[PDB]
Amino acid sequence: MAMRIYYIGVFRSGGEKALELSEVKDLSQFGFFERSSVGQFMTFFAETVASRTGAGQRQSIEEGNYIGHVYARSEGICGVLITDKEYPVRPAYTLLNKILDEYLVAHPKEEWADVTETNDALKMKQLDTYISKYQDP
Repeated sequence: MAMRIYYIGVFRSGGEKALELSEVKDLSQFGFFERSSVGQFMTFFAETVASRTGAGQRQSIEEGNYIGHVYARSEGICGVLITDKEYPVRPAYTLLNKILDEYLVAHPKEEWADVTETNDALKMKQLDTYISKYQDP
């Protein structure tokens, strides 16, 4: 029923492991008490599936009751959506392509290709909106 999106993030596919450049979550579905551990899980889960994903590869990893939709583009970045196990796939993949197309336009490669960490100029504000908007397709 309630097909939610708990996380959306953009990573830079690197060697060691992907670097999260911009992220947003929606933990309003959990208790105020555990929104700390749940958040931590999301971050770790997102990074884990971003590092596992090769360039030009799209996959959906199942972890418990969540699903990590991830797509690593050739240009070097990788999008990750952590939604409910039964969140509609097609809509999910369409959002990843939207986020990735827009991010690649907004932040040229030289802005994040060689950064040890992320910064404000590498953040994507539209996410704040996309995570709420695309809830329950």
